[PDB]
Amino acid sequence: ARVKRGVVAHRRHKKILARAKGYYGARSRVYRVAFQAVIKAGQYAYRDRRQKKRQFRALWIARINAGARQNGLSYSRMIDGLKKAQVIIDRRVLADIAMHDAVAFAALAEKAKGALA
Amino acid sequence: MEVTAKLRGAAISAQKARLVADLIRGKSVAHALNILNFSNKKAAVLVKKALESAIANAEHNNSLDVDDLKVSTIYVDEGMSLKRIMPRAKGRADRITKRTCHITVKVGV
Amino acid sequence: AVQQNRKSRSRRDMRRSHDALTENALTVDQATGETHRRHHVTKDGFYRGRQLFA
Amino acid sequence: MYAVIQSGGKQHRVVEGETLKVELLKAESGATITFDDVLMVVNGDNIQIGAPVVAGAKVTAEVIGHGRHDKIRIIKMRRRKHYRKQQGHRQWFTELKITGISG
Amino acid sequence: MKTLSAKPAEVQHDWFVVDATGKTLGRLATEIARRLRGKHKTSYTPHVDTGDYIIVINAEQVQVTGNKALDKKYYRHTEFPGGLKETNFEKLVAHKPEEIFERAVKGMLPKGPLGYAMIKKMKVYAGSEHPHAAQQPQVLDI
RNA sequence: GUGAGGGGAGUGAAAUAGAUCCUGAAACCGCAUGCAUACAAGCAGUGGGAGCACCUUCGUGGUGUGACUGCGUACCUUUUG
RNA sequence: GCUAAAACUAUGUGCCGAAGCUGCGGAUGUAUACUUUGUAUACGUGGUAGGGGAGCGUUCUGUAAGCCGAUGAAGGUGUGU
Repeated sequence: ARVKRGVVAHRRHKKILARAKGYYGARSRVYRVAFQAVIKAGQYAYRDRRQKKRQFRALWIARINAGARQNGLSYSRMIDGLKKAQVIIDRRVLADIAMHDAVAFAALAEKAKGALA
Repeated sequence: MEVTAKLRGAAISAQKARLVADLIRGKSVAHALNILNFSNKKAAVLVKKALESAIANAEHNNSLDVDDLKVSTIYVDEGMSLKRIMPRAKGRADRITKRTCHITVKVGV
Repeated sequence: AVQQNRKSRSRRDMRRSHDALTENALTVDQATGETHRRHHVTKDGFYRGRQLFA
Repeated sequence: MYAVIQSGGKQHRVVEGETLKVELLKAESGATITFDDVLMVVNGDNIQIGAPVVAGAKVTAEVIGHGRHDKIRIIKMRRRKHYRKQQGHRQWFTELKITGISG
Repeated sequence: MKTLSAKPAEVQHDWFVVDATGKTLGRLATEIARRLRGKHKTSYTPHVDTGDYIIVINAEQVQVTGNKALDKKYYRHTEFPGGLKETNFEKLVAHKPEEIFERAVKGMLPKGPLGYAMIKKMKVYAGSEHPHAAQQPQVLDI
């Protein structure tokens, strides 16, 4: 019962190459080089799915800080004031408000400094 | 409605022939013929023969006028190679490859 | 001495970037009207209103 | 007007007529869900910032359906150690359409 | 996608003029870098340039503390062997204060194409006059 | 060039079934179309992300391209590493 | 780059900061309870040498004188799922 490998092997190599398309030089043409490229891409994706949350939190904090300093407070003091006032709006929403609506962010800053004092 | 001519099996490297091919690509037939006639390259003779055959095909089989004909397309492809052996010093042997090419030219109004 | 790595097709093409050919200087000779190479006798032996052969 | 709502451990800013995706909810397709824990409601110059929650605010929405997101591939590999692992993933979601906002 | 990034086309750059008489170099440079990068706007995006144009006048009056005026050394190497050249703060401020400010700010700015583009928005002049009246800069105290 | 090689006509169900002639994969090498690219330093990807071209149920859409930006020194074997 | 510091000693308030902890959704091993069922509960789910368990796919024999097929099989090349 002799078995030929051609069809299955070709299908596997073709699938790897198809996943590899868009890379430079031998990475998108040669199976040996392409197979390594796919695995490293997967590893980078696994690490970046975690890094993304940190990066977006840092961006939100920066925008909130800019808005707070326009309204006369630092980011840390505004966060403390909001916590004292018992406001539970998160930083993503606070940053969106800071970017798109200055009056509402000013009202929030007023509330925070009122709680501070 | 391009008219095509193919010269298969010319005994010259495609790298060498493609220089003349690029030199004449996209120009009018009369100017291209003058260039080929006054060039000194070996590939020029073969390209000229292919172009003349294409113009004859367009005139005879398609009832077209040469005055409005330009070199609409042209390209060279590699053909089958011949393998030879070159003796070297101290009994060492090397493999010689003799290359051939196919020339395709299309003329259209 | 020999390469440690095989060169890329892109680098090979970049090296060949200076390989393009050029046209010669062709003009029409007034005596016969046939296209000829500038400053050269025509294929029929005509130049500057003189015929070399018979 | 716009409002801020909580759902699935995250917060969203919404307006009437908007469509959004949230974590898989148990509500049946075509049903209506009401949020009564609004944190903030803005209407022009009228700004209500509920400390825990604005009293009387209500956001009503309809459940269009449920679905799954695009596939993600997980890969783990330890070089020179002869170890490898893979798995796929598709996160469920419920799609909502905001139909009413009341302060 | 509820979080959005600033669009370069929609960005607006405002012009300001700053006087350097009597101020401390580093503490001024920090604020200049902040404004050049655009950290002071709620639309700040790391991959976009949202800063403002900053003109500096009376740059040769900038001050340092301690003995740094004599003991602070600026180096530069020509790639020839033994080609290390040295100068100090007083001579360099006398000759090319623009270089002083350029070094101070480029040190505090990011390193890349965006950093190079951002540093172009700073204009430094040794005198009390600047050629940018057409842009109508406003006085900024920093 | 009474060459080779082609184009038309004709045969055939089929002529990229035309005689190193069933199907005709990959490496490698051409032509054409769209986007990017000549002030910027590194395993070439990954997470974000403006602009452009085409298709559009014009949509919070689809297909190509990817200015700018955070992170990031291949695989196997053998080893304390 | 920094000098009543952006250095050192002592002290207070706040904040940033990990794949640690919490929140939302999903998968799975063991043991209990519901004393049928597969539903809840509790704990657990980094890993080399190595041990245990469960599957995908390929050639051929029976089921097969059956079923699909020139209204197009295998094979090749794209798309969607």
